[PDB]
Parts: sequence; C-alpha cells; structure tokens
Amino acid sequence: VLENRAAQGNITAPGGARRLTGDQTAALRNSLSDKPAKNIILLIGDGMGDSEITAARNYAEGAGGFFKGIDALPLTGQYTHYALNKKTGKPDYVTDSAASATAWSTGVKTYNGALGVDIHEKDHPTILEMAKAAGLATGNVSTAELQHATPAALVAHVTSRKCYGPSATSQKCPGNALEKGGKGSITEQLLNARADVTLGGGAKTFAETATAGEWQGKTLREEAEARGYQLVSDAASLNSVTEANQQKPLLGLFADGNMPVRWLGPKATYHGNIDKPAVTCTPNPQRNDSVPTLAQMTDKAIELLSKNEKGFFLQVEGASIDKQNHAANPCGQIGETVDLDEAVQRALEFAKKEGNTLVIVTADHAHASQIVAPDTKAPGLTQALNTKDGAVMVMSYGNSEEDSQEHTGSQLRIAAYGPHAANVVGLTDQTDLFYTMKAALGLK
Amino acid sequence: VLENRAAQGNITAPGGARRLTGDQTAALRNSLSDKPAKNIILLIGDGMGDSEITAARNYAEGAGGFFKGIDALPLTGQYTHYALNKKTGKPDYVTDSAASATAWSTGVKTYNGALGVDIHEKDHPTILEMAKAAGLATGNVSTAELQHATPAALVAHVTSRKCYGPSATSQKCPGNALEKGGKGSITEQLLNARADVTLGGGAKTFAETATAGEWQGKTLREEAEARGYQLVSDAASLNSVTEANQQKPLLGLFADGNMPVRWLGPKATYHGNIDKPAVTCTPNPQRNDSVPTLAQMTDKAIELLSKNEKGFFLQVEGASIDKQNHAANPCGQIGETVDLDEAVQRALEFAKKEGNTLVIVTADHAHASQIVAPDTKAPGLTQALNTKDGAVMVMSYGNSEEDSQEHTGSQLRIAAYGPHAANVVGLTDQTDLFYTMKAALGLK
Ligand SMILES: [Zn+2]
Ligand SMILES: [Zn+2]
Ligand SMILES: [Zn+2]
Ligand SMILES: [Zn+2]
Ligand SMILES: [Zn+2]
Ligand SMILES: [Zn+2]
Repeated sequence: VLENRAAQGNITAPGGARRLTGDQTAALRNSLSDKPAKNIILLIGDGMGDSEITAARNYAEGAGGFFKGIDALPLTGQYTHYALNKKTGKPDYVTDSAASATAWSTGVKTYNGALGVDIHEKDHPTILEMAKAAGLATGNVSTAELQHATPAALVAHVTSRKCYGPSATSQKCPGNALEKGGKGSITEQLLNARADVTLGGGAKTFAETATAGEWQGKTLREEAEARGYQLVSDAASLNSVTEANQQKPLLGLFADGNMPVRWLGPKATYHGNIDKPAVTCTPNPQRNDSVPTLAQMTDKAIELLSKNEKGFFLQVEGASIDKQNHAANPCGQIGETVDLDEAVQRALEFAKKEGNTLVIVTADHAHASQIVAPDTKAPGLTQALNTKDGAVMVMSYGNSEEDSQEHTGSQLRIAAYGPHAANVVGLTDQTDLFYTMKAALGLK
Repeated sequence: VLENRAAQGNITAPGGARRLTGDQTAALRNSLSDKPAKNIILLIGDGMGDSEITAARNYAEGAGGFFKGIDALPLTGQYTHYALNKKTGKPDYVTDSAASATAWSTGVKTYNGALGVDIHEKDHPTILEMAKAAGLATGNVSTAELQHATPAALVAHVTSRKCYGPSATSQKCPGNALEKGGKGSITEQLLNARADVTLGGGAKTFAETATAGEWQGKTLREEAEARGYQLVSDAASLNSVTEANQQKPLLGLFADGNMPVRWLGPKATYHGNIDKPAVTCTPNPQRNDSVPTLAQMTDKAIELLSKNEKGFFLQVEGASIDKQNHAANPCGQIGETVDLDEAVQRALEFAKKEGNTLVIVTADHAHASQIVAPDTKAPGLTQALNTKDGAVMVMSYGNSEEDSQEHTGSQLRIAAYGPHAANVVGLTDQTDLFYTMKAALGLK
C-alpha cells in the first residue's frame, strides 16, 4: 500500500499535508499473503514507541516527513507487552528489556529480569533455537553488548539478566552456574547456541575464564576460537568475511561494552526548553569509522545468511534508543532511531527483491520521551531542538527523579511487510509475535 | 479478523497471553472493502492516545483484557496531527483541540485556536456541511459543551475557539461578530448549520442574547426554538424524540457546561504512588440519573439519523478523557474512556448489522498520562490504582508544573471497521481522514 507516506505538497494548503496518494484497499489486498515465509527479519528498536518514531521523523525528516524504512511497512497494529510479577503471577504493567525480549522469542510471559525462563524458572526454547533445529541459518545483531537482554534472550535461559559471564552467574544465577551443574552464563550459552552470524559489542565479558567444563582456564574468547568461531572486531574484518555457517560461525565484537552512539547532543535539563538554546545534533566524534553501523552489520548478515537455501532467521536491534532515552538525551536517542531506520531499509530492500521474506519492525516496550509545546514549563528534563522544518521541537522526560528515565506501559506500534504480515494487524500481544514467526517459517 | 482479542487463557503459561486465535490473513482479506459507505460514524476520544487506551484496559478489563468496542476494530494504523504556526506556516508539533478537529473535518492544516479556517483565516467547508448538501442526515454528539472545539469544528468557522457566543466573538473574532458582518459566534453558526441531531452540553452560552440579525434581543435558546428546533434537556425527553430532520431538528442541552464525569477519584499528587494508598474509582454521586450517557446519546442519534435513505454522518465525542487527563485525575479519565467504549460498541453493533457503515475510532492528539513502574519516584503527579487483575498500576503526569497537564505530539492510533477502512492502515495524516470520509460517502 505504502511506499511514499510523505506529505503530498504544501502542508498549509488543502490536501497538501495528506500522505495518501489514493485508495489503499486494493493495494492492501494485494499485500496480504498466507503463503509461508522463507526468511524473517525482526528489527527491534529498544524503547522505541510511537512518541519516539514521531520525534525522530520530526527532527530528521520534518513533521510531514517519512522514514523510507521504519514507515514504509504496509501492515500495522499496536501490541501489549506487560510482564508478570514472579511471586503472584499478576501482570506487571511495565516490562523490562528481558521479560519483553523473552516473550517474543519464547511465547510465554515472565518476570522482569528473566531471560528465557517462565516465572517457575523453567526453560522454554527461543525462536532462534527452533530455527537452527529446522535447518535454517540464524543471526543475531545488535549495537548493545551481546550479553544485553535483547540479543541474549534468543540464545540463553537464565534467572537474572545480570548473569553476563562466569563471574556473575556463580553469584546471581547459582543454578545456571556451570560449576553448579548449570547451562552457564549468558556468554557461555551464547557460544553454545552457535547461531551462524552474531554481531554486536560486549567483548569484555569474553575476557573471563570458564570455571568448569571442557574449556576451563580458557577465556571465553579462547573457547570461541577453540570452538571454530571466526572473530572480527571492526568494519574492515566484517567486510572481509566471505562465509558464515555451523562449520565457520561469525562472531563480531566491535566494542568492550555497547557500540557508540552516532549523534552527540547535551543531556536534557530542568527548564532547558526555556533557559537554554535550541540544539542541533552533531555527529559523535568518539565513534570511529572502524565501528560498523547497524545497517552495515544488518547488510553483511543478510548476505552471509541468504546463502542458506532452507532460509534464515535474523534479528537486528537498535539498542541505544533505549539507553539514550534513559539518559534523557534527545540527540543520541534520535541518531539511534535514524540508524535503525537505515538497517530497516536494507531489510526492506532484500525482502522486496526476494519476495518471501517477512520483515517486522517494533519495540520491546514504550519509554519516557514525550513531544511537548515549545513554551512548556515541565517538572522533568526538557530540551529544545532545531528540527528539519526550521521549527523548534521540545522533548520532555518527566517520569523519574532518579538519574534514569523509565520505560512505560503504553501499547505501541508493531508493523510488518511480507508473508503472514496480516497477523501484526489489530491489537495483539508481544507473545503472539512468537507464534506468528513460528508459523510463518513453518516451524515445529 | 477481530471480535475477541483477550488473552486466550493463563498468562503465566506459554500461549496463554496470546490474543490471536488463528491466522488473520483471510479474515482480514474478507474485511477489505472499497464499496461506498452509506453512513459514517466517527468516534473521537479527546486526548486518547495509546497510553490512554492501555491504562483504561489494564484497569477496567485487566492487562489481558480487551475493550469490546475500542479494541474490536480490525483495521489499524498510526496517524500524525501536527498543527501550523500562524506566522511562519511551519509545523507546530503539538496541536490543540481546534487545529486538530479542523484538520479532519476540513482536510487542511491550521494554526492552534482555529475552527474551520486555514492559516490565512480563509474558511473551508466541513464534512458535515458537505454531507447536508448531498442529502445525508447529519448528527454531532459530544459530552463537552457544544461550543467546545471538537463538535464546533464541524459547523463553525471562526478565528479563535474562544468565540463561543455573541459576547466574546465581538471581542476575539470581531470579523466574525454578527454585527461586524460576520457569520457569528460558534453557538450562532451551529444554529445555522442545523444538522439533524445535535446533543451535548454548553447550555449556558445559549442564554446569551443575539446582538444583530433577525433574532436579536432573544436568547440563543429562544432563537433555536423560533427556528424550528426541538429542545430536549434530559434523557426522558431525548428518549421521547421520535424524529429529527430539517423540518424538526434536534437540540439536546444536557448540561450548562460539560456533562458530568462518570467516575470519581482523587487527583494525582506528588509522590502519590508512594505516600499514598492505591485507589479504586467509584461512580460519580453528582451525576444525575437524568443525564444521558454517551452510549445512550450515540444510540438515539443512530436511531433518528438512520431513517434517512440517503445515509448519515455522525461524529461522537468522548470529551472529558482529555479534560481529566489535563486535570491529572486517573479515575475521571479512565471512566471517560470506558464511557466511550460503550458508545463504540453501540456503533459497531449497528455497523455490523447494517453492513455499509464505516466506523472510525481515534483521538485528536496525544496527552500527558504515562503508565510507570509502581516504585517510581516521579517529579510530577503520580497515583497508584487497584486494577482488575488485583494488581497495582501507577500513572504519571510529568509534563507541566502549571495546573494543567499538556497534550503531547506522539503519533497515535486510528482504527476502523467497514467500507473504505483500509485507508486507515499504515502511516497517514489527520487530514487524510477527511479525504477518506469524503471519498467513502461519495461526496463531491
Ligand atoms: Zn528495552
Ligand atoms: Zn535492548
Ligand atoms: Zn531500558
Ligand atoms: Zn483535544
Ligand atoms: Zn474535545
Ligand atoms: Zn486538551
């Protein structure tokens, strides 16, 4: 249906602000397919609700603008993502990164903090696992440290998202502690899952020594190398990769912790929309040209995984949308949503040429950021920005007196393109997503 | 495809949180129609963003619940609603009730405070006016005072939403003051528009005397009578009406200002989620049993209007969702969202039976309210509630240090059922809505 949702002309004139060219009915009808998908790409913007897409479009593309990727997905709906209270099993209206990530990769709700386990601490398999078993190639890319909840919730079953490596699993997930007869720390289970392509950051946890098993004394990196993993650390090496399979999986660790953000801008402040000058985001001088971009990572991955005839399952995550949104930093937060949009375009481009791919773009939960009037005297942290329209936009963060703005529970946008995309429409639940992908791929 | 979007069973168990029974593809495909709507019902929730639909579902139906009306609409998407700066013609990221209401009834963007006029102050015809011209019956119901921006924007073209009656038009819209050769105040233009069914509050402005014209010296109420209008002021009278047409138009004034809210509850407070006990909303003891409910007014309207063989156009508004959201009062807000759902149900029930009706449910813009974690130490106004899950939900309002919480610019939900509904899917603009309706009805 869509392709061009930018305003038609002069937004001050009748029908100049319109985004529709004509009637969607027929076109939408010719976008609805129930034939099985061969591949699947799920782009997740951590903490990217509707208020985040809007504020990024307004700034990067202007009010009547249109994201060539994020907004170009025809089928749309809103979905629920509430977590559960571990004890009572009552809903916890505001999920975290882990409970939410677990819900779409597992199909079962859980308490906040849990990775790959229901409230009974019982393990369920992720869609990446079911994928690998069926023969498909699997990929996991993100801009966050690979041990972070979102990329991790596909390759690890643990009791606390804080169990990154050996050192922390023995203390917080004693039962998963390798020594204590457990599957191991997040990193260790990641290394076990052995998805074909895995790119992101978090190289520091791989500096830890395994406490038990066949590779004790050896750091996790050494273990990885020992186990047949190709390890790349920058744009160049990643580009040099010619193949990624079970015999030669790819592992890219491009940062100690999280990969750097693209734009730099001052942190929002109290009465900053009034006491302070409007700001304009400038590129981040810290981020080197050696650190790949989410779109480059997303691109290489599709290239390596597309060689598998059975198909592939890929999950991409723009992580720092969340982190900057926590930090109350409009610029880092917007640069990150733009960055994801590029990744989404690379996906959409392939999905279109191929024809049997199903692309889904959504978020794990809503977040703090709100778009308010220029003259707003708000209690939280505000900041004025110079959008592309030449107008000023004021963003507000007013849900935490703490040094971190919190997520929120508002239902949010879920959009998709491809085979079985109709299952994204209307109201649904984060967990239906698991079942939508399992069935589109034809999994068991 | 819809009908039942409630969690299938046990949310703690795999697939129990799912809302989807099966594959939507075909059901959705058999919902896509481009045949002309014979009628149209537009339900508007003032300030009802996604974060508002959620907090009211969580509380009234529980996090795994589903609004029988608001959530039972198959085709969904998000739409923008930015206003325009009057001077520069640049986008104003956060609209108001008027700029927004003008955009969907007229199809052109405008500055904030404007009803039926573009930024040049030029008048444009509304969809109610274009409907009356074509022979269709017209109705405009709302729980706010009829002079309020949303119901007014369909029958009045003015330069400031503040020009309610003769007295303030001479002041703020002197070029609209009847005396100075203008079309008149909002109330006066409403009395001229003469839609078949008009129900709501704002009976106090009808106590004003006309300054010029045929009926000067008389109250606007008296004029309404003189002009052949049926005046009903309570449910008993409303129920008693048997017909409403151009010869016998209906005018229901159920309150001096706004109709009373349905539920009572304490106003959110600073640190209210921690210094205070969770609250439970109670019905409003003040609301007389004689004041109709939005669903009752929506019901009688559809009854009288559906008698026209050409068809009808009806706009229904759940007004106080916005006002309570401004007031930082979760209970009034939610009761009002619940109030509208019942109206939506009445709408869908008719639409489904008839078969040629298009029902659209949305909001004019986003608002302040946020759902936050229960232990949230927020800088604004918080308040903890006892939901239906027996769980506690914390709501925050942190965008204004003033005594009024502000709207927000986040794109929000637009959902529809019926002929031409596919045009609601994807990203669109508030103004596109105008063209979709105009097209659906076959208006010139
Ligand atoms: Zn998250
Ligand atoms: Zn994340
Ligand atoms: Zn977060
Ligand atoms: Zn409004
Ligand atoms: Zn209103
Ligand atoms: Zn308002």
